[PDB]
Amino acid sequence: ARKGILGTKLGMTQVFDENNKVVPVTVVKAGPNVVTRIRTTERDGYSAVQLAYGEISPRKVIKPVAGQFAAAGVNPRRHVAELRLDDEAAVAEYEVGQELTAEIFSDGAYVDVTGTSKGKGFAGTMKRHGFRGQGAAHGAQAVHRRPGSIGGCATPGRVFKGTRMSGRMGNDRVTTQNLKVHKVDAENGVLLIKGAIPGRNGGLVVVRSAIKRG
Amino acid sequence: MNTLDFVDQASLRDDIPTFSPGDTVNVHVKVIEGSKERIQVFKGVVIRRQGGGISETFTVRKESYGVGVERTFPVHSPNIDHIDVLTRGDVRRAKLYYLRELRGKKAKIKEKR
Amino acid sequence: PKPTKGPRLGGSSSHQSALLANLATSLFEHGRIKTTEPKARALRPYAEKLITHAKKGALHNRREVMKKIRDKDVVHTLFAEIGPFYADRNGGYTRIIKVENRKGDNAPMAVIELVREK
Amino acid sequence: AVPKRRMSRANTRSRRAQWKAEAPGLVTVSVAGQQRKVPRRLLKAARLGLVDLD
Amino acid sequence: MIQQESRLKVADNTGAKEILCIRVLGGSSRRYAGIGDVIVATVKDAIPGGNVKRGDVVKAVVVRTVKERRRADGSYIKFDENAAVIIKNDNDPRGTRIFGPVGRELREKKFMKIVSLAPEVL
RNA sequence: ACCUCGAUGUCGGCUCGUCGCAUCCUGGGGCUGGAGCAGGUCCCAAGGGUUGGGCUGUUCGCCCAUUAAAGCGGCACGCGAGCUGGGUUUAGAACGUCGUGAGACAGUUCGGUCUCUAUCCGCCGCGCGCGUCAGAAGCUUGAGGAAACCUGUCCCUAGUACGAGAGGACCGGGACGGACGAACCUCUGGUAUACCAGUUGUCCCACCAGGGGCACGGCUGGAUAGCCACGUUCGGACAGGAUAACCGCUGAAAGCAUCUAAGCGGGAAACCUCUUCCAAGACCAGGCUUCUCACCCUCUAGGAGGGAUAAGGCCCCCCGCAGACCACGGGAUUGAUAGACCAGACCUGGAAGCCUAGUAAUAGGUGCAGGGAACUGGCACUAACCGGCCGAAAACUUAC
RNA sequence: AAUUCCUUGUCGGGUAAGUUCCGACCUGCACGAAUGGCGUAACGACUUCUCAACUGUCUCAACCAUAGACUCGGCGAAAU
RNA sequence: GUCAGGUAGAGAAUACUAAGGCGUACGAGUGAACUAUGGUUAAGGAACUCGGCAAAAUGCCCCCGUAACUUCGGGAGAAG
Ligand SMILES: [Mg+2]
Ligand SMILES: [Mg+2]
Ligand SMILES: [Mg+2]
Ligand SMILES: [Mg+2]
Ligand SMILES: [Mg+2]
Ligand SMILES: [Mg+2]
Ligand SMILES: [Mg+2]
Ligand SMILES: [Mg+2]
Ligand SMILES: [Mg+2]
Ligand SMILES: [Mg+2]
Ligand SMILES: [Mg+2]
Ligand SMILES: [Mg+2]
Ligand SMILES: [Mg+2]
Ligand SMILES: [Mg+2]
Ligand SMILES: [Mg+2]
Ligand SMILES: [Mg+2]
Ligand SMILES: [Mg+2]
Ligand SMILES: [Mg+2]
Ligand SMILES: [Mg+2]
Ligand SMILES: [Mg+2]
Ligand SMILES: [Mg+2]
Ligand SMILES: [Mg+2]
Ligand SMILES: [Mg+2]
Ligand SMILES: [Mg+2]
Ligand SMILES: [Mg+2]
Ligand SMILES: [Mg+2]
Ligand SMILES: [Mg+2]
Ligand SMILES: [Mg+2]
Ligand SMILES: [Mg+2]
Ligand SMILES: [Mg+2]
Ligand SMILES: [Mg+2]
Ligand SMILES: [Mg+2]
Ligand SMILES: [Mg+2]
Ligand SMILES: [Mg+2]
Ligand SMILES: [Mg+2]
Ligand SMILES: [Mg+2]
Ligand SMILES: [Mg+2]
Ligand SMILES: [Mg+2]
Ligand SMILES: [Mg+2]
Ligand SMILES: [Mg+2]
Ligand SMILES: [Mg+2]
Ligand SMILES: [Mg+2]
Ligand SMILES: [Mg+2]
Ligand SMILES: [Mg+2]
Ligand SMILES: [Mg+2]
Ligand SMILES: [Mg+2]
Ligand SMILES: [Mg+2]
Ligand SMILES: [Mg+2]
Ligand SMILES: [Mg+2]
Ligand SMILES: [Mg+2]
Ligand SMILES: [Mg+2]
Ligand SMILES: [Mg+2]
Repeated sequence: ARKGILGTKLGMTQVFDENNKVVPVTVVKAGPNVVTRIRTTERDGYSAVQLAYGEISPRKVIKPVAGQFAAAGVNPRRHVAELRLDDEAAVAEYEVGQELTAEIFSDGAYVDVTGTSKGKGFAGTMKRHGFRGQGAAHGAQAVHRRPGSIGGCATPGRVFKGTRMSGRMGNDRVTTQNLKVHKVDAENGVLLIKGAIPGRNGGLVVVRSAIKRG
Repeated sequence: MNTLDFVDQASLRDDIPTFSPGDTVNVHVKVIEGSKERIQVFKGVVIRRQGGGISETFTVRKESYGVGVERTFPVHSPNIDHIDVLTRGDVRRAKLYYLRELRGKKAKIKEKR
Repeated sequence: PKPTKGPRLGGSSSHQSALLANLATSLFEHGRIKTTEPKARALRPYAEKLITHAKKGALHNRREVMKKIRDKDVVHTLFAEIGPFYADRNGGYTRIIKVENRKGDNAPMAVIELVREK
Repeated sequence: AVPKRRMSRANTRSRRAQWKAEAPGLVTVSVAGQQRKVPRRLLKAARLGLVDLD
Repeated sequence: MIQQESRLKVADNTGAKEILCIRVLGGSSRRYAGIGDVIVATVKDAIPGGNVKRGDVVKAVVVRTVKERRRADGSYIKFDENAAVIIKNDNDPRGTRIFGPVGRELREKKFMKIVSLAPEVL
């Protein structure tokens, strides 16, 4: 079944292969998770496992949230997320209260990493959509970065939905597929993933076994 | 102090000599051709050292057959075996990019005495 | 300290440098000044780094302070009075207190003070 | 670009209703024995006598 | 990092001195030629005695670039000049001698004869 | 000559696109005067792709290098309240030509003001309100949308099939690329207006020394964080379903024959799934849970009106790599949220003072020195407060 | 040809590629001798073509500062 | 129209500054897009475009050294 774990992006560094090739890696704190809830086709209509991650003072947890952790018999955690599972045999592999660690993965496995991309604020069309903008000279009047035309004429006499324009950019859910796990550090609880993963350092990510190359 | 020091410490190499920009060095580089593996020496002047930890790099400049060549290495690269320092230089700055424009006698660096 | 993220106080980097220096001088001379809240918040770290040089006390530290404070009388006060007074306190030499907005432009105003308690 | 038509009474008022002040939240402070109301932002200054309670 | 209209010194004894890059080969819209990439070029300057005269259209392979090139090991190579060797359709030089050092990349790109004749390969 | 002359601005280029298929490439096929390679022609197919230069105001066209290919058209010959203004088509001037002349020329030549603070619809983003039959909170299903969809070369199979030879495969495997998109900052590279160093002119701090102000940050050499591309990593599947052209099986009407009339099958980058993202204002306003589940007063005993609360929330406060505002995320003394402070990392490159050498400019020692932001870890010294405002249930029918 | 409609005439030069440019040919639609003809050193913010140097003009765009834009307080228009 | 301080400098240019005079009448905030005005830029270097438009570049003093052509003055600060 499709393994997965919640974690925190720690930062990027560099390691060397055994054939001396350089490998850029992002370090993911694949911290211990606890199974807080199991979704079943008979209760919920679908199969999934609910995971909890990150330390939290019980002073900070709101009472209805504490009630759900109490019903599960586990200490509250900051972040709760579901991993969707295809079938009930996969659900059977999990039990409430059970702890998951980085060691669910092995070196050379392919993972998909999901995170929130960095915020870019209100972005122009050149930055947000890669518009070419206009000439810096040859008479061009105050349109160096302007988007140009946004439609035809009397027909259709309107701007189509989906027309690319300026606006808020970033802070989106992004999944990067088929990243190689270079190393698993069981002692530090860390994944070294080759390549980039979405998000700022310290941000929540979800590491799952790759659908396409799993 | 770095967040990822506990990862990088595993790859840090211990046989690195101390050297500074302006020193003449001999960098023994592993090179593969076919199946045989040999060592090729790159002799020149260290013109810069930037970064830190396992990502620190240094750049060596040589004049070869009338053509300037610069070679940049990860300090802790396992593709290097020996770095041998030959002369200490007298320089007044961390980055020796001005050497890129100089030739011959004027490109020479003063030695430590 | 951490540079201003947005546009500088005074409408230029050079005016901001002069403004911070003048505000520090005033703060040390009187012990308490009232200004706009952004200026007060910008002054706090700048003034505290100067007080640190004063606590160190050496000739080197004095010259460093003089790079920003041109009032020699205030420099004397920093090294003979304010410095010694804070010898045992590790950071936190100033306090910011929010006060009433200014009438003519509704500018938020703050008082910044040297801490006297200990 | 100029307005094409006059704006209906209703449309004007709907937009114009968004131009309004919001009341400051006020807290009580005892000064000179009397209890006055001041913004929570000014609570510390009012006890220190830095606020002109007219 | 060579492109159309970039001029390169000639690194062999064919008799050309400068070539002008006309097209980087190896795909539609391909922007940049690096070490080991084949270009089409015109001869802009020639030695009076040369076998190849000014205005001839020739094929050449880039052997030196000013823009630093990354290697698998995380190392970099950089030269003070851009230089190309005039090639024929069998990847052999048209000249008999190669001047100056060449990049390792030529070996990966199968220009063995050029690697052989180069005074140094770096 | 039907709308517009109380105004609907033109060619070409630029920017941004969107649609058709009469298809340029890639995909699937029938027939060939198809041996093979490579084609000819016709059928099906619009998912994606469809280069950069020389000449000309040009469109067009010719040419030079490439490419899998450098498609044809519609949208006021798309797009000037988005840009340009070279051509044309105001006023100046000149040539040829015509005119007695004033002048004229789908003849030519040089020059010649491109205005507007967006009300409405529309589009890209972001809030506030109310609703989803008590008030709240965590995690969710996915009706329905959006995005993505390109392709080469070389090496095996194989110098095999085919072929006199020359030449040279289908199908099936593997490696390495071009273009494009996304995320990201370890590396490379760019930037740096409170970082460090050098240095010119001048004024100042009485003066020397050491510094500061101004001259683009005066200039020059570097430069962590942030942002970023020239950088790094990853992507386009794999499989299934229903089909197009086409190939059929089994078969009558019509003793034969026929893919079709009853029935049963193969079959493509198009379609539906599959991959990524949005998504219950999806008014059929969903689901699985958890928390609060409580009280006073007035009208009349109907329904309401008001006040105080619970869970929770908001505002104020300390902030953020979150940000136009707002929102969002975190912290709020039972506290490391920000600053300071201490230490490290990193950047700069050897401070001042003193001593020594030199006539001096200057050099050396003290000393990986001194200075310093963003990154990391400690540390309640400073500020996060002796607090305000919101916020919980008419009933009734049938089934069990 | 500041004159040539046909016309991007034809040949030569320059460029990888030149409807422009330079040198020629004469088939001058429709040159020509004080509405002067043909030249000419010097001169030109004239017009035209080529080269070196140089560069964000461009490949291809990134980052910084300031003035607006944006937020808060005050005053407070306009075309339509 | 009349006075013309000082240090650099050929100078009444320009930079800083003395005497003297001002801060001149909306402000306070804030790293949005976008526009304006300045700044820097890897590799390439006119490929931009009607056209090198706009930028960049050259720039001072003292020596050396300067072609075609010419109306004999020039060209000429040629160029380097
Ligand atoms: Mg304008
Ligand atoms: Mg402009
Ligand atoms: Mg260093
Ligand atoms: Mg900044
Ligand atoms: Mg301002
Ligand atoms: Mg300045
Ligand atoms: Mg009629
Ligand atoms: Mg009208
Ligand atoms: Mg068709
Ligand atoms: Mg499709
Ligand atoms: Mg049109
Ligand atoms: Mg229009
Ligand atoms: Mg006229
Ligand atoms: Mg006449
Ligand atoms: Mg003009
Ligand atoms: Mg004209
Ligand atoms: Mg005209
Ligand atoms: Mg759906
Ligand atoms: Mg709908
Ligand atoms: Mg992006
Ligand atoms: Mg970094
Ligand atoms: Mg400084
Ligand atoms: Mg003095
Ligand atoms: Mg002095
Ligand atoms: Mg001054
Ligand atoms: Mg600088
Ligand atoms: Mg620099
Ligand atoms: Mg619901
Ligand atoms: Mg709010
Ligand atoms: Mg012609
Ligand atoms: Mg010709
Ligand atoms: Mg001619
Ligand atoms: Mg005449
Ligand atoms: Mg006559
Ligand atoms: Mg006459
Ligand atoms: Mg005349
Ligand atoms: Mg003029
Ligand atoms: Mg502003
Ligand atoms: Mg206002
Ligand atoms: Mg003077
Ligand atoms: Mg002046
Ligand atoms: Mg006035
Ligand atoms: Mg003002
Ligand atoms: Mg701004
Ligand atoms: Mg550049
Ligand atoms: Mg450069
Ligand atoms: Mg061009
Ligand atoms: Mg062009
Ligand atoms: Mg042209
Ligand atoms: Mg110009
Ligand atoms: Mg300039
Ligand atoms: Mg001349």
